[PDB]
Amino acid sequence: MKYIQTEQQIEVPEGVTVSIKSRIVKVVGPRGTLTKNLKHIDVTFTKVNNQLIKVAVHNGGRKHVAALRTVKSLVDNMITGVTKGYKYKMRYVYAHFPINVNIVEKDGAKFIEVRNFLGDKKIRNVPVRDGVTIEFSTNVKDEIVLSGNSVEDVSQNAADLQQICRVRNKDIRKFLDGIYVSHKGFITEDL
Amino acid sequence: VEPVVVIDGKGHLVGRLASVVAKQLLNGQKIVVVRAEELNISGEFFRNKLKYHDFLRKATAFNKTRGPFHFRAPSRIFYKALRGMVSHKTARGKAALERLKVFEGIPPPYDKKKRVVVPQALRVLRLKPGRKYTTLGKLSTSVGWKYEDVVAKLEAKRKVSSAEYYAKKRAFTKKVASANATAAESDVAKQLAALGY
Amino acid sequence: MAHFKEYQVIGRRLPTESVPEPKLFRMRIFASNEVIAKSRYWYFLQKLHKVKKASGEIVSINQINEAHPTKVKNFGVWVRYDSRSGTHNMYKEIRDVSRVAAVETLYQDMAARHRARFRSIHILKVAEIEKTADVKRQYVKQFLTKDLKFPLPHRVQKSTKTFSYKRPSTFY
Amino acid sequence: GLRSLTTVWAEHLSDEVKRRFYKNWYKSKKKAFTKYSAKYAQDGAGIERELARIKKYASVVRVLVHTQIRKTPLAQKKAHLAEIQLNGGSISEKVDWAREHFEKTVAVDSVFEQNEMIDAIAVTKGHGFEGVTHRWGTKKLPRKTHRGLRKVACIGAWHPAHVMWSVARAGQRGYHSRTSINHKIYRVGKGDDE
Amino acid sequence: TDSIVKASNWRLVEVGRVVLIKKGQSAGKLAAIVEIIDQKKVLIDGPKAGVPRQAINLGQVVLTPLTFALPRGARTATVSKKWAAAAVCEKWAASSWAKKIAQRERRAALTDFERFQVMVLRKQKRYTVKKALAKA
RNA sequence: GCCAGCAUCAGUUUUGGUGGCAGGAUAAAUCCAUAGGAAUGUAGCUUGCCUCGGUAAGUAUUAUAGCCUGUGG
RNA sequence: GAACUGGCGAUGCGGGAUGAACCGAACGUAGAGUUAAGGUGCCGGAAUACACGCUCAUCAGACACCACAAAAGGUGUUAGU
RNA sequence: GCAGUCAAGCGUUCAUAGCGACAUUGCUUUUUGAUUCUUCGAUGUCGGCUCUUCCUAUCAUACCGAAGCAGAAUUCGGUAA
RNA sequence: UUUGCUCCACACAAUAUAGAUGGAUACGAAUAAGGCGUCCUUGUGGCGUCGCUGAACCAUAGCAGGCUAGCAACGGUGCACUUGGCGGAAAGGCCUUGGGUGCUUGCUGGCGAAUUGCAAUGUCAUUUUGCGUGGGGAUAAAUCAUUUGUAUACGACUUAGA
Repeated sequence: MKYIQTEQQIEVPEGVTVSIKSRIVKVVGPRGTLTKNLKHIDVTFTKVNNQLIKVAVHNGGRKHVAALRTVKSLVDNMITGVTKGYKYKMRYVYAHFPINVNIVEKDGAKFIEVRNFLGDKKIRNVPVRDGVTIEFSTNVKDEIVLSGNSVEDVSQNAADLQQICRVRNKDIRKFLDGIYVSHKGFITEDL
Repeated sequence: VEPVVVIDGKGHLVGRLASVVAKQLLNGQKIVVVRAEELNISGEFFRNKLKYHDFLRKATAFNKTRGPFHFRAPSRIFYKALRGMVSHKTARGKAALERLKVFEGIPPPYDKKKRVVVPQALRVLRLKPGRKYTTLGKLSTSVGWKYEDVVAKLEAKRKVSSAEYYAKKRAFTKKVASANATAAESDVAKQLAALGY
Repeated sequence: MAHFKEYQVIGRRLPTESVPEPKLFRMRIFASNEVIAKSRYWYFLQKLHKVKKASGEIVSINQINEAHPTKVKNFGVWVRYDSRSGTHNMYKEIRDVSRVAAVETLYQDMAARHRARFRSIHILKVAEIEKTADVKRQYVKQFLTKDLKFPLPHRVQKSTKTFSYKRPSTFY
Repeated sequence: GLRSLTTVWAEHLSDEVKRRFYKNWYKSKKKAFTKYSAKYAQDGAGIERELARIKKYASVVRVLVHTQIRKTPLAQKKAHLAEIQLNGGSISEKVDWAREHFEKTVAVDSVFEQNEMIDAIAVTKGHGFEGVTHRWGTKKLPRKTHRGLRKVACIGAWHPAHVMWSVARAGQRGYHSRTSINHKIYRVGKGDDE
Repeated sequence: TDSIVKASNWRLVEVGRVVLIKKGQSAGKLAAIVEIIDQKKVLIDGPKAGVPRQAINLGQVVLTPLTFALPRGARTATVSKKWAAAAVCEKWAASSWAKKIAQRERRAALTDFERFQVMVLRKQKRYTVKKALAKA
């Protein structure tokens, strides 16, 4: 209907300070910093006090207005990992062949290496992105964990990890083998 | 309104910037679009490449040659669509097409020299914000234009061998300001701003 | 249609030796001229009564003005567009200064959203709302708020010449 | 695209190459390369002039080369003057390597090895105006037919009412470049050596 | 360590905001947006500046940086009062804006003899300014 | 004879300004008096936060802003 | 294949790109002016006029005769009951 | 000829994994009819041979969804000429 | 083969002008943002300010810009010498020193302009070529014919030849 003006409030936690000119954002904090571009979007960010920021949209058509409640959540998800940090646990799974995952380094590089997947002689190699670290958690049989600041390199690095292990030409349902994103959380415990 | 006219395509709209320069033309207005690789268009990048896609299949059967030549080269392109709007196949045509040059990136006999814009044909005033748009830059690449990176180097350059033209034209004009208030309260300068000036 | 003028048209049903003093029918009209009007008139009576441009006659045809034009009012309006198919009723609301926009603006709106024309719309009734809140559709209620304010972003300026020297701007 | 901006030849010229720049060697006064030869008197200032001139600009060096033609059995005498792209590091190194090698020889083994994989290029053996049947691979028509076997029947359809580019017709076979590749190398020979 | 978020310094349309007009009668004249009908429509008024009370289109009017206190609705006498209290026009002709306008009406109102003077005087000036552009 | 320039007129048009009048609800309004009215309620006041108070939150009919609705001129 | 009339054939002219027949309008040779039907980003004479809305189409859409598309579906968006 | 929409039923059980009655909306011009506009001062009638090229309503090959896909084998479907 | 040719000059003839008639007057990036000045921790920093169209800015007075005299200034700008640099994307241009010398409307003068007869573009640009005087420079190929066969219908190709 062409809403006249929207707003939300990005709650700034302490630590952290989020400079913004144009629609470049810069998440400075305890765990590191994070930056992002939004030139594509059209919103007016407005300081009220260190603790608070009001990201508006004047005269928005309905599709413009959903892009206002995402922005917020985008600027929150650079605050969050910058303080509490993200941790994307992955469990392996297998009816028979034991999946063996390792980390090599060829030229720099940081490759997850993923072997003997359904007793393939293949090797699957995921490129570990920057920001993010890979732990093979003891105490937990089988649990690769990806742990960064961002969310929106982690959940991907993981996602790829999960998606390089797709079964071909079988019925999904019998062959449930693969690596999967069971856990999602933060570096800091309690919260 | 001048003998020549150096437009800088950037932030343009083939399409519109398109005309104006064909119109002009037919009215004796030697023009010289530059830069271009940074043209622009309505529509999400994808298309257009779809759009492009065709004016490509359209051939000549029986001899792929002698048929509709699909240039790539931002330049050429702009051109074309310019053109289309200038009746060539006559003389007045042609006598038109000459008047117009075109390059992607500001070479020399122009990097000098000033350039201008064409408001009525600026993205940034035609469109409405939110609508996706293009960049003949990509486009040309993508349908094969060997040279976009060789321009995009000679750009990094001259965006300087400019600036440093600048921070020098500007520390000048400024003294002329701190040596232009000593003499003006002068007598000459009060009568003046009565007539104006 | 064009630009309108409210109109008061007070027809009859021609007098007879039989029924002298034949009851007088008022109708507020939203038309272009007194030729319209006397037209737009008879069309509606040949739907409620048994008369026509013949068995009739138009007594008066008085332009009416807004009282407070100046005065920004909130016109609810009711409307019977036909469609392509059946016919539908409506209750649109239109914030405007006087009747004679409330009907103009409306017709443009009933055009754009529903592809109707002047042909196919009956403006059943128009009614200055007195109090807010009786106002019920968000695209008005948007504007009846505490000390209202907004910018006019991306200001584009309008030039005559062909060329220009600056490369603009859209500050405001 | 590349654009050649320099040519810096040597002081001396072997007379093989000179002869390339003539159609009539015997009738000429044989002037080629005597005012450029001067230019090399001037230390050679006018000469670092161009080599420094390359260094300054230019993304791509190419050595000019020619063949020892008369050191071989052929009846030629006129050498083949080619262009060579260098492939070392830095622009200055590349012109610097050349500067050292003006009028200097370069034997296969600076270039080729055992067990490399080379790409050879030639104008293919020419044959003349060859029939469609052999130039193309087209089937011979049957013994029966009038007016001639060795043809394509339908040259093309009713419409697209023009003989198409993509049919088969008699003309030049052979004498084409052709860049066939992967021509393992089996031996690096040395004259030299009984 | 504090946030800092540039600003984004716009001129609002609201009760008061005062507007040069550019079309059309008014043109070149200051008015006060009183009510505010919708996004593009507003009810304008400027008794002091020779301007009627009118529902205009927020394209045909331009937002000045000035504004003032004005209550909602208020009729033409009441606007005229708030007007010399804040004293509108005296802030307006103080800006560069109104001066640039009054400068150019002046240049348009120049006479063939005056235009000859301004070249004589500019010649005076070039000289003296070219002066210190040499010593300093 | 050939080619034009201006002037004042004719015929046909075209493009502007500017005033005098006649209508309309003897325009409607605004403006002045005279009655009713409300809230997106200004001031005062009261209550609770809160950096010595301004946010709110009420209340409330012109008061240290004005607004609407009618009668009369 | 019939009815009423108007066309074309026997008819150019401006317009529908183009086309007997549709829309304008029917012709001596020329000069001014006004329009019709159509139009006014550029081919092209004429507003990249003004005003309010709807629409983003990884096969958008674009104007009577006319050179096509339906049933049926869509938490794509807009008004509605 | 090739496709849709609703869904009585089939499919152990369950309308729609795969089918699908009674109904109904389409497309196509590789069937054949209908028509008689072009050609009767002639456009060389069938089929095979030969040889380009185009269409996609995809048999195979590439990559994926779906299954009444456990594997093997097979069915429906996508982007694809 | 008629003492040709090349470069810079100027003289005269021509021959054109898709069209000089003061000056194409140089940041870059974003436009839901930037410019310009200024302070500072040199940062997406603070403070001030401008736009709201080049209607700007530069040049611009002298017989189509004449001959002349001074005053104030040590500047402006033409023309030709030369020091040193920058630039190759089509560089074919841009800046800068040190002079040689004009004109100076920065302020003040004095002569001349008429009859081009009341307007008539009232001709001052820059294209390419040709013919001679005069200041430096240079001193060749190709084709046929003949010949070869890595070539070839013929032309073409490829070699050979004081």
